[PDB]
Amino acid sequence: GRPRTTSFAE
Amino acid sequence: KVTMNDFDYLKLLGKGTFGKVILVREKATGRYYAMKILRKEVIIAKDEVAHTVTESRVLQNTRHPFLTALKYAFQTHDRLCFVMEYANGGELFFHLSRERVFTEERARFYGAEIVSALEYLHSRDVVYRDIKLENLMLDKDGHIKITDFGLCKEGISDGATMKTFCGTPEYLAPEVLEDNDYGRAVDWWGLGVVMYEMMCGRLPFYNQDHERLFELILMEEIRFPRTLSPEAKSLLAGLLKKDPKQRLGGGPSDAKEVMEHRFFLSINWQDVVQKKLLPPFKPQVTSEVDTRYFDDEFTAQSITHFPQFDYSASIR
Ligand SMILES: CCn1c(C2=C(N)NON2)nc2c(C#CC(C)(C)O)nc(O[C@@H](CCN)c3ccccc3)cc21
Repeated sequence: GRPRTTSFAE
Repeated sequence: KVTMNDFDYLKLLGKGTFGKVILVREKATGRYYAMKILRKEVIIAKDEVAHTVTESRVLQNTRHPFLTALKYAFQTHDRLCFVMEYANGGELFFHLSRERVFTEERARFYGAEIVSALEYLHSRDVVYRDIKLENLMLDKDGHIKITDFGLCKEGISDGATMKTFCGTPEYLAPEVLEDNDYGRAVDWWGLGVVMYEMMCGRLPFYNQDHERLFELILMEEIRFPRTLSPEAKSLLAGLLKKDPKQRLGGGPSDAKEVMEHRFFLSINWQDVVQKKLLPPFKPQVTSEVDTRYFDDEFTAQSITHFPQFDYSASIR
């Protein structure tokens, strides 16, 4: 179980 | 005009840096929905206005069984609110974390519904750009529901390109880690990563240091469990082709390449979109306010105009 990923931009 | 106190606020379903998501009851009908509440202050700060407006606008016209339907978009002086259908099944991220790994059959079922959705979006000249386990939810019946459309680009058809360095680090396609521009094939890479996760029980590449992770994505070869079927291996190899020109679905036929792949030999794609396929796992939710397939981390907790927002499903 990997940690929560967080989306991003620029 | 629609406002905040038209809803009862029941449980926190998710919380992040951008905002929070809450299980709500519509007072006027007594029906249950999920509300995503973003703060304008943070959006303006991070210069994410266009992306946030894009999220509404795309949802306002898309209609597909495996995309989350938007009931209301509205706003206050300081908040942006999305009201969508509550996915009682929660995120694939929750389930895969709890079960560790899915059977190739179960993966094939979810994959087929994600391919259906991606074909639909790409036919509408929309690249989603953020396929991941967190953004793939399940409805009460157990069908896929893609969520969070805040990194979608529009007007992208076969050949067209994009310039925004965006996505999720662990899921970024290798060309996105290069200069200049990339195409819609990035979505199929994204599917590749989730498929790999569903059948192999880990990301194909991982390191908490992005510098190390981005090197792995560009340079490192993917490994497969020995037991994994030859077709499964072939699909992941194709979806995770570092070269997008030779990636499965990266040609002009888009999703037809993926659909015609031998891993989906048993799938009839019109049965998929018509919801005639039986889910392998049916969420065991006992009531409408049931939040078992969400984390205690969130559910235990207590609780200047943007144009092209302010939408309603009853009106348009
Ligand atoms: C809490 C899980 N969740 C749900 C749920 C529904 N619709 N029913 O149950 N959960 N919908 C989400 C939507 C949506 C949507 C639309 C369709 C309006 O575009 N975006 C989410 O984004 C994540 C960030 C990921 N980069 C987020 C997490 C926490 C706080 C703020 C953002 C999470 C979402």
